[PDB]
Order: sequence, then structure tokens, then C-alpha cells
Amino acid sequence: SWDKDVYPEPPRRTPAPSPQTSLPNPITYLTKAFDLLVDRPVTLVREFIERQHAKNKYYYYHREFRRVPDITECQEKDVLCMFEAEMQWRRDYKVDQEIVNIIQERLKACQQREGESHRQNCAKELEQFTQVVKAYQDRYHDLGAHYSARKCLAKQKQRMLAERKAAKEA
Amino acid sequence: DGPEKNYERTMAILQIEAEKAELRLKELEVRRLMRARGDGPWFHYPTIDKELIDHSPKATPDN
Repeated sequence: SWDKDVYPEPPRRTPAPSPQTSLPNPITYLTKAFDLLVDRPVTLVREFIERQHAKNKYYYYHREFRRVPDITECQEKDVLCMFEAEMQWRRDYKVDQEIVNIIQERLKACQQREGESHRQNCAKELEQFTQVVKAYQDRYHDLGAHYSARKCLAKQKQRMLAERKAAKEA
Repeated sequence: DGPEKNYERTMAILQIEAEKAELRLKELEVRRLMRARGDGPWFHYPTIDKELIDHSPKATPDN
């Protein structure tokens, strides 16, 4: 239904019931009523619908954008090359937003799932979220509403020069 | 329309607009040089036409 590698879930461990009482558990009798009254008729309706979908099977595809030269390879004021580099950079910018969203959802699901032990059991998800947010911040933060590949490249070069200067200082 | 049509229609628009913008900047430079030097078709202010001169021998020799 979805890629378990992209949205992982640890193996589930529900303990077997060990009733130490004699009163019946009302939640077991409500589960059977739910399965009998709610689940089964719902399942039957869905099975009818899926049979119709089987009769008429057609496909859609995930659009693949071929890579084009980056803005670094574009000559100044060459709009035709700049246009394709700029449009590609915008597509990558949008994809990176959804990468951060994926990692944020991993983190949030872990917090709810681990319950009272989340501070210790979600360290990996927190670490991965911390790193991706840093990388995203380096690429795209502080560009402004009129952001572009040019302004992103200028930000990168400013950071690269500072790093080069700090390397010499050490 | 579809993305490919709009995308490649945009490149056609950009090419025309960039060609025009370059030509606008060049006409300004051409106009500056022609006006400054007077060596082109534009800013050619007329001088007296030499076909009005009479070259026949005159009433006196020295001319």
C-alpha cells in the first residue's frame, strides 16, 4: 500500500490476553458485534466495488524529468539555458520540501508510537530530522520570496568561501 | 494544454524577448557612435552638392 522502507514501522508486539477475572470483558463482545454488524457488510460492499474495478484496468505513470544543465553551467544573461536550469531548480526545491515532510512524519509517528518512552526510543528519527533540516536550511533559507537558482548559487558560494577561509585559519 | 507545450512555448517567448532586448541595447550604442562620428547613414546632415559647381573657363584665368 506504501513503501515500508520510506515509511518504516517496527514489528508490532501485542500481548496475548491473560484475564485474571471472571466478569466478561464487554470489549470482546463489542468487537464481535463490530465485526458482525460494521466490518462484514462494509467488506462486502468493497468487494463488489473492487470487482468492477477489475473489469476495467487502466494505468497512470509517474512523470520523469530528465536532467538538464545546472545554473552554474549557464552563460550570463542566456535566458534559454537559464530558463531550463531555473525550472529544474524549482522542481528540486519542491522535492526537497517533500523530503523534509517525509522525515518530519517519521519523527511524529515515532513520538506517538513509542509513548512514554519516546525520548529514548526516537533518537534515530530525531537525528535524521536534525540533519536533513540543516541541509535544507543551508540550501534554501534566507533566499526571499523572489528566490531563484542564481540567488541559491550566490548563497552557496558565500558559504563555500567562508569554509575555505576557516580551513586556512586552521 | 499540458506541461510540454507551455514549457516550450515559454522558450519561444523568451527567445523573442531576449533577441529584442539585445537589439534595443545595440541600437543605443550604434546611435551613440553614428552621432558622435557622423560616419553612418543616421545623423547625416547635408553639405553643399558639388554638382552645382561650374567648371567652365571663366572670364578671368585665376580661379
